[PDB]
Amino acid sequence: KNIESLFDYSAGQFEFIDHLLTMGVGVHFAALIFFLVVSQFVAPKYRIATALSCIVMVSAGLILNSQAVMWTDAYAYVDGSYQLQDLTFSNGYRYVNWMATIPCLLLQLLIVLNLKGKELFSTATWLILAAWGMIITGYVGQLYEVDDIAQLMIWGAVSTAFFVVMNWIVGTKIFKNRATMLGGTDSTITKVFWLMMFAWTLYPIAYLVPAFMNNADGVVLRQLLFTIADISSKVIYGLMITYIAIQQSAAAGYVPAQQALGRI
Ligand SMILES: *C/C=C(C)/C=C/C=C(C)/C=C/C1=C(C)CCCC1(C)C
Ligand SMILES: CCCCCCCC/C=C\CCCCCCCC(=O)O
Ligand SMILES: [Cl-]
Ligand SMILES: [Cl-]
Repeated sequence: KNIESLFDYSAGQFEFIDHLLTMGVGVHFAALIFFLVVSQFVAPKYRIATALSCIVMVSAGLILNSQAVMWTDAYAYVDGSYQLQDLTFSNGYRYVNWMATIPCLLLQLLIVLNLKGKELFSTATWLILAAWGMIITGYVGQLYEVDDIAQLMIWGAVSTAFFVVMNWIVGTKIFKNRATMLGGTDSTITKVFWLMMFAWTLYPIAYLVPAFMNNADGVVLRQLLFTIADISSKVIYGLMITYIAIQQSAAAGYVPAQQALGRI
């Protein structure tokens, strides 16, 4: 049902996708160790924001690892090209993983925005419901990326509606609570919003690849887009969230945070 299954791949195409996925694994688990060691410099009220980055790193790292092994399982070099064997490859499992990772990315944002109690629970709930609507409708849509391009587009339209509403909630919370943030992170959190807008929008572009580039090179392009997007939306994002957590911790008088920023 996926366009990946339609084509044979040259040695170059096959190996590049393998390297993209493998590199993705290394980047996330490398970042995992960074987030782990810096967590001790975060104040208790923000420390879960940094923990969520660890959780996202392993989750994304495992799905990338799984995709890489699925890639090598499904294809073998036969008569001059990599051809599909018995096992299959699908991006569908990425969608399932987003059901967990996207709420995590949203939650660590709400935390450094200094949301608490009732407002935190209610905002998270609406955000997660919007994200799940986006992901599920998108998942259904990509089931038709070979059989029914029209259906892919309509489901994508519905998914985009959830996407836009989700982004509106995020933007509204960011620009409203910006004033509550310490140590100059009121400026930093604004760049985080724009980072999210840019990075998350790469995913629907990858989703539409079967519509404007239905060939083996399009398959390479989609994996390349995912790689750029994953690194930007999880790793660079996580690094900025953690920076914001540490900076606000120091400004609130957390001594290990103050000492940490003092060494650098
Ligand atoms: C770490 C993974 C992330 C941040 C994934 C984000 C995914 C999206 C923003 C996906 C959005 C989609 C649309 C807006 C339309 C097409 C269907 C989706 C699900 C690909
Ligand atoms: C934050 C950005 C992260 C970027 C991660 C991607 C790094 C490698 C990117 C690709 C370089 C271009 C490789 C050339 C493609 C060759 C085409 C092919 O052989 O299939
Ligand atoms: Cl605290
Ligand atoms: Cl993920």
